[PDB]
Amino acid sequence: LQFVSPFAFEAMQKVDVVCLASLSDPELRLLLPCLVRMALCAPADQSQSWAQDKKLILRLLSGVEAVNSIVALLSVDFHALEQDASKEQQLRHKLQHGLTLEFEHSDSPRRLRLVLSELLAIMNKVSESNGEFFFKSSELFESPV
Amino acid sequence: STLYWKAWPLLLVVAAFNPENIGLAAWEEYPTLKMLMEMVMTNNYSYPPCTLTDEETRTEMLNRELQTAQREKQEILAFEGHLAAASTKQTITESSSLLLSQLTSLDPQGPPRRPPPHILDQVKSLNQSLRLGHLLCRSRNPDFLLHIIQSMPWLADLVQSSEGSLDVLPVQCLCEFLLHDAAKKRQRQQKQRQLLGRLQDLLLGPKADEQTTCEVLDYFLRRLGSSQVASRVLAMKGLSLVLLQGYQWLLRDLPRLPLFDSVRSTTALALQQAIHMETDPQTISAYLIYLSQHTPVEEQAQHSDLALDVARLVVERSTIMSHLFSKLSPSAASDAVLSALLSIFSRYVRRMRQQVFLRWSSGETATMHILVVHAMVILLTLGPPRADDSEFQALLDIWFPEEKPLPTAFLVDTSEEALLLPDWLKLRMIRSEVLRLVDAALQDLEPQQLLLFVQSFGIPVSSMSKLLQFLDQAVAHDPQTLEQNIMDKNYMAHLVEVQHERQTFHSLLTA
Repeated sequence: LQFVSPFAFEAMQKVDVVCLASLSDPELRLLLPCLVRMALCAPADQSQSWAQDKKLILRLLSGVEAVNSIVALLSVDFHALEQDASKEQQLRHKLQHGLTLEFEHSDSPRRLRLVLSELLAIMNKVSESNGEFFFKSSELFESPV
Repeated sequence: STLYWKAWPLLLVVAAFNPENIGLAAWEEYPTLKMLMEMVMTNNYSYPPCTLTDEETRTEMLNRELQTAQREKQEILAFEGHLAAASTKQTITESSSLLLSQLTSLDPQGPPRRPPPHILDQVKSLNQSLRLGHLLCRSRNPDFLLHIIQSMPWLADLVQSSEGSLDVLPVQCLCEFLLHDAAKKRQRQQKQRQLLGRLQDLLLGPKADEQTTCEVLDYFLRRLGSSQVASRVLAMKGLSLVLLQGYQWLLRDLPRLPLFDSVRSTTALALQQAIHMETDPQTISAYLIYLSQHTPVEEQAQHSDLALDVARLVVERSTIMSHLFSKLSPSAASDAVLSALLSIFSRYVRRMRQQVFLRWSSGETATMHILVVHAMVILLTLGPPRADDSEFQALLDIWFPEEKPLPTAFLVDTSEEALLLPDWLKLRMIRSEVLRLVDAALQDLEPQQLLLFVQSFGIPVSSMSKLLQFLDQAVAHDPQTLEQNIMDKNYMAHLVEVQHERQTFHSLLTA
C-alpha cells in the first residue's frame, strides 16, 4: 500500500496549484475526489485568482476516468439517499454474491447505499460496544483490488 | 410448548445414538429434528441454518415460520374462545390468552419452528458434554456430514471435535479433511503427508482412476466456485499441494495428469465459472492462459459459451481488466494474457466466418453476441501485444476494415438494425490511441455526443484536435441546435481553451 506523501498533503493544505501540478500521478489518483469536487462544484469564492486556480485544477485533472465515476456518484440523488439512511438508522435503533461483487456489479446508487449501510452498521456496533474493541470484517474493505 | 421443546432433545439424543433407522427417519421426516442434529454437528446453533447459505431460501423459510406462527396464534385464540364460551363465558383476546403461551401447534413433520434460546442453550450444552457430532463422525453409515457436503468454519470445529475421524473412507471426505489440514501438530502434519501421498497416488499414480480423480478435482472446483475467498484460497492451496510461478501447478503440473482431458472438460467449465466469480487478477490470468491452451475447441456450444464468459470478464470486470493492463506497468504476463485472449477470440471469429445477427461486408453471415463483439473491440483498444501482431491486425481488419464499411448489425428476433457501437464504447475509441478506432468513432456523432466526449477525460491530444475539428464542423452545419444543447457557455468555453493549450466552436461559445 502507498500512503499519502507529506509533500502532497502540504500541497493540498496550502492549495498551491503549481505544487499540485508538480506532484506526480499516483498521489493525484489518491487525491482525486476533493480536487474534482473543487473543479466541478459551485465555488464559494468567486475571485479571479481562484478562477485561474480552478482552470489549473482542470489542467491537472486531465487524464482520469475516475473523474467521470465521481461525476456519476455526484449525479446520484443525495436527498433520497439521506432520507433512506435516516429511516434505516431508525429501523436499526428499533445478497447471494459477496459484498465486493455487489459493489462491482451494482450501479453507483447501490454502491453508495451498501457502503453507507456498512459504515452505519459499524458505527452502531461501536456505539453498542461502548469502548470495547472488536474486529469487523468486510470483504469490500479487505479486498486490495 | 414446554413439552414439545423439551421433547426435541430426547429424540435428538436417541436419533444421534441410533442414526441408522431413527436418525435417518428424523433426517427425512422431521425437518425440526433434521435441523437439530445439523446444529449439533455444525456446532453453529443459528436459525436459519449455517449449512443453507442461500438467502432467498432462508427468507422463504423464515416467512413460512412466521405464517405458521400467525396461523397457530389464530387457531389457539379461536379454540380458547370456544373453551371460554363453554366454561366461563369470557371473551378471549391476545392480551388475555393463557393457551397462547402454554400451547403450540403439533406439526413435527411440517414447517420448521423457531427454537427457544434456552432450548438452544441446553442443546448446545448437551452437544458439548456428549460430543454428538463426534458420534456422527464415528458413524460411517449414514454419513450425514457427507450428505451435507454433497461451510469451512463448522467443518473446522467439527473436525477439531472429531480428530479421530481424519480419514473417513469416502475420497471426498479425504479431500475435505485435506482442505481442513491446509506433538499433536507433528502428528497432524505426518497424517496430512500420508493423505497427500494417498491423493497423489489417486491422481497421478497407477491406481488413478476416473471416478475418484473426477470426485477429487470436482470437489476442488466446487469449493473454488464457492463464494468465500478463504474457500477459494484453500482450494487453490490444496490443488497446488497435490500438484506465474505461483500458478505453475495449474499451467504445467495439471496438464501432466494421466486423466487430463477427461477432467479438463469439467475443469474448463468450472474455471469459466471461476472467471465469472473470481476477483484475483493473477488467478484470472492463470485461468485465461490455461483456457487458451486447453479449452476444447471442438464443441460449438462450449466455444460460444467460452467466448461469452470471456466477454463477461472483459465487460463486467473492467476494473480488474484495468488492474491487469495498467499502463504504468506493462508486464510480459499481461502481454501473454492479451495475446491469449486475442487468439481465443480470433479462433472464435474464424469459427463463425468459416444475441445479434451481424453480416460482414465480405458477405459472411453469423449470429454473435454484442457483448462478445464489444469484448473484441475492447481488446482492440487494449492494443497490439509486444510479441504477436498478426492476430491483432487480422481482428482489426475484421471489425474495422480499411476503406470499406463495417459489418452491419441486425436483431435476431426482429431483424432490425442495432447500434453496434454505443456512446461509452465510442468514448473508449476516442480515448484509445488507435487511429482507425478514433476515426470509426468520429463518423456518425451527434452534437450532444460530441459535447459529452469533449467533457470526458483520459483522451489524447490528437483526439482532442479531431473532436475540436468535428465540433467546428457541427458549428458550420447547425449552430442553433448545438447552441441550444449547450448548457454552460462559460464552462465549455474554458474547457475548449484548456484543450487548446493541451476555435470556431470557441467563438460560438463566446458569442
